[PDB]
Amino acid sequence: NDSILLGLIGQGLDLSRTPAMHEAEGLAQGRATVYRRIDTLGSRASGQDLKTLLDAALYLGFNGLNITHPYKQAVLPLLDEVSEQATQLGAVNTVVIDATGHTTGHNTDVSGFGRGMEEGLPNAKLDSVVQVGAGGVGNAVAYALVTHGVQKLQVADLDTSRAQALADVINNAVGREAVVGVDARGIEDVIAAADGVVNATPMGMPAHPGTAFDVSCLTKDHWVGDVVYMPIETELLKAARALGCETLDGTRMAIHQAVDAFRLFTGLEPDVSRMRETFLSL
Amino acid sequence: NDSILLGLIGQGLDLSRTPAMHEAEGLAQGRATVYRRIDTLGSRASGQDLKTLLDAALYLGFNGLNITHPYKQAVLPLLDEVSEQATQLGAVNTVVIDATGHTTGHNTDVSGFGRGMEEGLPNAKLDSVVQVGAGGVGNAVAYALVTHGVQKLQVADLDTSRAQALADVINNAVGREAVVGVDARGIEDVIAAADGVVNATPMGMPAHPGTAFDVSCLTKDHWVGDVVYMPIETELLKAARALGCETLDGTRMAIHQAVDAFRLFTGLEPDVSRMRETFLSL
Ligand SMILES: NC(=O)c1ccc[n+]([C@@H]2O[C@H](COP(=O)([O-])OP(=O)(O)OC[C@H]3O[C@@H](n4cnc5c(N)ncnc54)[C@H](O)[C@@H]3O)[C@@H](O)[C@H]2O)c1
Ligand SMILES: NC(=O)c1ccc[n+]([C@@H]2O[C@H](COP(=O)([O-])OP(=O)(O)OC[C@H]3O[C@@H](n4cnc5c(N)ncnc54)[C@H](O)[C@@H]3O)[C@@H](O)[C@H]2O)c1
Ligand SMILES: O=C(O)[C@]1(O)C[C@@H](O)[C@@H](O)[C@H](O)C1
Ligand SMILES: O=C(O)[C@]1(O)C[C@@H](O)[C@@H](O)[C@H](O)C1
Repeated sequence: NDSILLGLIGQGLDLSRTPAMHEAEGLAQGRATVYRRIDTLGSRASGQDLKTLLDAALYLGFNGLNITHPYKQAVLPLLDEVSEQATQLGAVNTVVIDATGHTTGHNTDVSGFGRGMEEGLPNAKLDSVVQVGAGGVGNAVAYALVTHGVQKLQVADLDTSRAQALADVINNAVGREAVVGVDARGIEDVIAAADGVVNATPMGMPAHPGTAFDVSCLTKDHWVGDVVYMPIETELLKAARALGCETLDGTRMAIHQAVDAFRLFTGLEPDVSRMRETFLSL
Repeated sequence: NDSILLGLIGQGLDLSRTPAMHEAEGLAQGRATVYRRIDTLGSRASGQDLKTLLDAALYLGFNGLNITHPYKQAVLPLLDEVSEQATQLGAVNTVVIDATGHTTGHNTDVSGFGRGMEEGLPNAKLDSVVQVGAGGVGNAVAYALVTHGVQKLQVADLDTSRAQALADVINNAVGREAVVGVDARGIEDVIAAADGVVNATPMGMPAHPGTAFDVSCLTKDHWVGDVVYMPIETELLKAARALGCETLDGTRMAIHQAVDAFRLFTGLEPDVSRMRETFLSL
């Protein structure tokens, strides 16, 4: 029943649901678990370099870390080993620390989004998909999409260069032209012709109300996904559901990234329903 | 029910019972608790400076640390505040870390030994006591003795200068000549005339079998204490008990230092019997 020590290195972490998910699941499996925010905007860790914080976790007996913005790319060269997916994406969100201090990076944003597709869109047609948004989250989402059956992914971002950089990284990772950058302007016509669309922008959040594109381009035959998890039913997903579309809400990725990280950190098989219930309770 | 994160910085920590005591008591009070060894002889922390390790604990959300050999003196100048007792002794074994990272040093070896006297020797005559051993543990024990009613303490060590240094520190701390260094050679005659004697040497441990002085100097009217806690009944305490002496075993200090540290770390009132039972179970 050895206790488990985890943390999350990033900025602006107060509202994260990840600590609670891991603390509750460890306890449910008979292992007292501490999961600390390590917030470089906060009083404890501000001003410290990522390496200092990583090294600190090694010295003081952490079993694992998650890594979030702005450190998911910066962390790679600091680690002893990086999984093939995280290496090719160039982004790590999960660091397993061995008993004796060795670090291995993984990306459970990718695996978590993919699991969400399996769990919540098992029958979705995947030939042609549009993703709007090529930021940090979007990079993992795109990789997940094209490794879980999407034949052609068109990625749009207001910053065309972000979309093109994403496409290059993912296509190299998978070894085919799976992703094409397309203009954000006129994206509705591209979506109208596709099988599905995923929002990977902040649109739909309380501080970013609305949608990333005009929802009148949707049809009843589309499926629609959203990375936003608060609210769970974004304006986009409401519009999709009104037409009878299958929808994939952002909680699936948010929960499954933690399920998969917990498994990697501990070697235990997480109970998905318990972790989901923790997430929804917050 | 916020989780609690603690650790112990020192060398050669595998057999410490302190982590288990704190982990169990936190859990018993409804707070998942991790207490990590931070062992500078081990794979995680070896080669690191004390300041690096202290700073690490601040950054990564520790609520407290214990400090053991060889760092109890070295830690003082690294802390924001130090209690008056720990300051005057020049040794800290407990560091409370505030929510926002401020450190306060305390010495619960002193308070713990004193509590052990109250708990286990409530009726002991304290006019004249001999202590054999003026190492690290001995410094706290001597301070506890003379602040919990001992009028004259004679301290002997094979290294006379250690005993004399101890006497100077304690006498300055209390503001009277409470302690006198005396020769180890011939200590039996000094003990014979005293009310009680405390072993603060390694003698009695499995790897240091025997006693620090010839037990034929004891009488039925003496009380006898020992800092050794494994075995609980040292050869010294066996000899004392055979005469009908009251005895103070080393587990009292070992438990109470943790009781008092837990209170300081958490603001919760520890259950002494639960912590004692954890200690004895290991
Ligand atoms: N479900 C989860 O597990 C999870 C985890 C973290 C974040 N998120 C969500 O993901 C969202 C995106 O996070 P991020 O870190 O990638 O943000 P980001 O700001 O780094 O990237 C968002 C991208 O969207 C683009 N964009 C904004 N409006 C657009 C529009 N109308 N058309 C095309 N592109 C547009 C921006 O140019 C930017 O590159 C967050 O706001 C958050 O709501 C979800
Ligand atoms: N009960 C507790 O909470 C607790 C905690 C830690 C250690 N301990 C015990 O305390 C013991 C002492 O620890 P320490 O760190 O002070 O050790 P230390 O080696 O630093 O000090 C022991 C001192 O005893 C002296 N000594 C040895 N034999 C002697 C003798 N025959 N006569 C006079 N002096 C003699 C040595 O010269 C030395 O200065 C440990 O061996 C351990 O068993 C108890
Ligand atoms: O829940 C969060 O705050 C996270 O930062 C979200 C996402 O970035 C994950 O990859 C991290 O493991 C946890
Ligand atoms: O139990 C231990 O290992 C300790 O190191 C014993 C003693 O040195 C105490 O002061 C520490 O708090 C804990």
